[PDB]
Amino acid sequence: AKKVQAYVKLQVAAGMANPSPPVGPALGQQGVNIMEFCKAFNAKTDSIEKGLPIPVVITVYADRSFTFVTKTPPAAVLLKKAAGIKSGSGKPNKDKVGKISRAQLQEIAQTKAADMTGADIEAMTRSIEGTARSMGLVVED
Amino acid sequence: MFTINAEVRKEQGKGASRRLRAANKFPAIIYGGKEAPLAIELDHDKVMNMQAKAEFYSEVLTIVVDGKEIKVKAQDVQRHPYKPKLQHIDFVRA
Amino acid sequence: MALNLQDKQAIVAEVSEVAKGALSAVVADSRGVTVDKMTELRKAGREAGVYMRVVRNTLLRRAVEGTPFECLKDAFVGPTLIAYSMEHPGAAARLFKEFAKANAKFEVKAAAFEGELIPASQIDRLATLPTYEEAIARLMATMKEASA
Amino acid sequence: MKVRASVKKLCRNCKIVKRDGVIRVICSAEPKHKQRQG
RNA sequence: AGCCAGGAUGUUGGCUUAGAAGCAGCCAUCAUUUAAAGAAAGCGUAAUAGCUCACUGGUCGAGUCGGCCUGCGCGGAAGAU
Repeated sequence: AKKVQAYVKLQVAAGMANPSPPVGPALGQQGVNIMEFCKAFNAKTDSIEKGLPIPVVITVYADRSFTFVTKTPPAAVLLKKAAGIKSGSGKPNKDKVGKISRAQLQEIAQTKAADMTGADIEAMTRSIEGTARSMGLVVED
Repeated sequence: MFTINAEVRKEQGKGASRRLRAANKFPAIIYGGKEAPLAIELDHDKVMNMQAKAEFYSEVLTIVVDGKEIKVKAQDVQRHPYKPKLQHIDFVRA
Repeated sequence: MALNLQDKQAIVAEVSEVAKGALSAVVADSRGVTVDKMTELRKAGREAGVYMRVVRNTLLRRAVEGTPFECLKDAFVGPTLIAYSMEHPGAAARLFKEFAKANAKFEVKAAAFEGELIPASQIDRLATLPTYEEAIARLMATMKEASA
Repeated sequence: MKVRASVKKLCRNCKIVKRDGVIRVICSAEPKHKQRQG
């Protein structure tokens, strides 16, 4: 990757690429095709996991046919389905009530190591601490 | 260690003092112990800068007059009533 | 800027890499973006781990401050912006090659590949630093040169 | 134009300039800020 | 001092509000990736968006900044034969 064009990332569904209320026609209409989003995206969706939000970026310009690309999940939402409280808070940020895990916050950051500048593998986990302490979640390390 | 330089005053009084003040100097005096009180002039500018610092008043200072170091502590200072200026200084021997 | 107990740190790491290092490249980041250095991060990352550092130091009292010790020829490669890419474990690997392939994708520039200090020249993009572990190419002609 | 005895920089952009023996505030940003001494 | 770059994340902080996303307010004014990036100084908006700014990295390559003391001057300063 050296040059970019257009990109409209949005948490879509992997189970069935055919939304309407959330995305649907708003996921592609400026030269993008909604018929080419359920014949190629699903092809590379039955070889991993489908059901959780999957941000997608369509490489469409003006040549009709585009090139669907993949992405990665959010690290801030990684402490909800792989930690404890989904919300991550509950009350106004003033009284620490959240928590995490000392055994985790290391292997959950290795899954998204394709978007981490940290040269060292342990250097990428250092940035997770700050993202895992957004409100002040005290881990039991 | 603040080191002041000074000259002994030939003529003392009101007129003399005024004259001194006019010429960027100002009178001062040393007194303490058995020794007699020594009247001296001081260059004003040099001393004002020194006295800006709060360490000037607390610590011992060294007045050089006729090539002789007298160790004194600043006892009292007359300031001009509406200017950043010094009318006169009382030094006590130490 | 700090005082004198912070600027030396940069030179300390510079001299450390300049001295204790190997083949190094250059990347004149006149207008560094965000993916430009990000693309190099992965490239440098491949090399062992985090040993191929590439900071934006082109000052005479910064990257040129550690020239008197090792790499005593960076005085001509000290003007404008020169991102010295001092190496560490290994040797030349594919750093120079990768740099050339990464600088050929319009990634800013590199002052016409000024070059560091390794041989006895200056600017010379050589590809004789790539293979340095291959030892299975001499076992492909043994079960075909027996019948005849 | 404000013509005042007291002319001042009213913002970062306001610059003071003397022309023909007249102190003037000229401001690139705000037209209201432009002043003259009188 | 100009000139070239960035000017991020949690985050659009929550509310009360019609809406409030730095910028209606009321309030806390914290932490992250650290070179540095204000829960935001101005413009801007339906509000976002968008355009600047703060600080900082580069270029450049010698002086520069704004207080104090005092001299002389400038404006403030329009009248009737």
